[PDB]
Amino acid sequence: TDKLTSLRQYTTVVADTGDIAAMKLYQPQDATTNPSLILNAAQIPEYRKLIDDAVAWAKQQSNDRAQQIVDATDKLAVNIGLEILKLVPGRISTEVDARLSYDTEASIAKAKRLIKLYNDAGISNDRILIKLASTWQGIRAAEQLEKEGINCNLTLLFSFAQARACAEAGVFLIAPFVGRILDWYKANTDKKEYAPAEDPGVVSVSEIYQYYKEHGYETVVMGASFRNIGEILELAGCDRLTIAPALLKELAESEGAIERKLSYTGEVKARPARITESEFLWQHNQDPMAVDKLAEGIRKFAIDQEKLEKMIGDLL
Amino acid sequence: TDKLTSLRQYTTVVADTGDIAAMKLYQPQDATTNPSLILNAAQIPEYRKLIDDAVAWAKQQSNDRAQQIVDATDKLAVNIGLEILKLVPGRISTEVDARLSYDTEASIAKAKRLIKLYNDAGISNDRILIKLASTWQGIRAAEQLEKEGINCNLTLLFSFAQARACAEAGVFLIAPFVGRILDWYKANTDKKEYAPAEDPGVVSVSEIYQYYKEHGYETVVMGASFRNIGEILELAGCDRLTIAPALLKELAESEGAIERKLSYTGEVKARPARITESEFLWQHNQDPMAVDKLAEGIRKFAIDQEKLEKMIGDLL
Repeated sequence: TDKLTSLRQYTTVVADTGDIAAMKLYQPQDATTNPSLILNAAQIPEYRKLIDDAVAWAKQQSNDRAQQIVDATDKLAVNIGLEILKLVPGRISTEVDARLSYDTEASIAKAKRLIKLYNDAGISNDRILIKLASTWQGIRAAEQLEKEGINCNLTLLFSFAQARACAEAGVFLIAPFVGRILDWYKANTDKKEYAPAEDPGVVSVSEIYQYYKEHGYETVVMGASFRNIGEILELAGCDRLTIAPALLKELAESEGAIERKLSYTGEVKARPARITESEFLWQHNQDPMAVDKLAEGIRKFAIDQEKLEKMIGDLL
Repeated sequence: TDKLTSLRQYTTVVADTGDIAAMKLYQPQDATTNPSLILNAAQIPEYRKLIDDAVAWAKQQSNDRAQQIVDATDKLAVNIGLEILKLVPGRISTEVDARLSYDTEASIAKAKRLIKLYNDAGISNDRILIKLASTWQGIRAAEQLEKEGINCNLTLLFSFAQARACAEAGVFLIAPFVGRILDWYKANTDKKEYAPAEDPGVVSVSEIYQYYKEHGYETVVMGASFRNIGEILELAGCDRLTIAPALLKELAESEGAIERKLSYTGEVKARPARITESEFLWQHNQDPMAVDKLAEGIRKFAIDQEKLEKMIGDLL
């Protein structure tokens, strides 16, 4: 059989894209999107209808251009999620404005607003995951949202400190990046080539997976951002893995069953005391890679958010 | 006349070292130290007496090895400051344990402890500046300390967001780095050579100076960390400049008066509303250089702190 089919025995497959064409081809359980993918998806000709519906809907909600651009931008993200939900049995991950990453209150409000839009379309909370950056503020926002029945996807996770704080906050799911960690080491280290087993991103996720299962945490671990299938195969057994269409294609075209790599067969151990903000900040900043990548990821998603608003703006 | 003498007409000269030999040679008004300089100073043979006195004093304060190492390490930093105060009419800057940079409460306690040691030696607060890293937590700590009569030196300042938050907290002085900003651009940009006027560090300090004088802020602006005399001359007119002995030597050996570069001749403008933590975090992290350098500077000072404790440990 093919690799994709083989991987499904050990890991739940998730598609990382806003393009419905991939949902039909690989039939993933869930789908994830982010600001960059939403911007690209808005370029797809067949999605024109979704944009027009968003704009039209926005103009019917208020007569304030400022509010219309925000309403139109949020509605478009939701409209794309709605199309995807028609093709997947699981959940859709929609990300909140990255410009609010360091504002707990604003992030909670934005998250509830997105949930509201999905509910207005008849979609219940169990089919959605609100995506927030894993800053201390985002984690505190997520802890509150989960208590109110809103499940979260904590993304842009790079340091172990972030992984621990997320588990202690009881978030529904974390999406530690693998590929971006590799990118940092390739650009800031002499070693430009890594064997799958020594790939820094793979090592990071493996260690997080162990820590989570070892302590009985229920938070779903979902590896994200891949540079090659080698990273994916090395993480076979991870709860879930969200993969770009290009890599999904490679997996489905390669023959040969694979073996489970990530497993925890021991007994659950007692959980330590909760990490405080000071300890979190100290530990996170001890990681040069994590420091650079978290801030960078937030900057890029913010820029793409702005580019989308610009685009929507020229349509009002 | 020489450059050093000429610079003194426009800028207060400060020596950046823990070596008293330089105080006698250049007769600076103030002196600044940091964890790395304290560690190096501890290697100076004539300073042996200072180390023994610290250890002896520590053992007389308690019989707990853990507390003795901390007491010995803080006392040594204070003893070195005491020797310097005998040679300078101004102030001495002593830095708090960098491991507490993200802990407001712990930083306030450590600062008061150092002040206590200076007071026990008969030195009043007006001869001291407690040095803290410019993280949001350090700034909040400084705001509190200033209200209690303890003047602070906010170091490791890289972003404009940090400069603004410091001014709004009413700190006694800020020490924006110049050389480390240059280092970052040399290592992360194709351009490896900069003319004094285009040196990123110089541009940064100049902009901060303008913003401060333009709004009537009383916080002293002291440029620190230099890579060449060109950076120093380009900042002539800055309130103060703390310079390493090697560069002080170069200035005193070069002939030719210099011209004032930094000046604000307009009228004071109204101050804006205070920046919040969320806005501070957003703006600081928009600066790739600031993100890297702040965390890095804290990591290095923490390591040197540990190396000093190790050294003191083998003497108990």
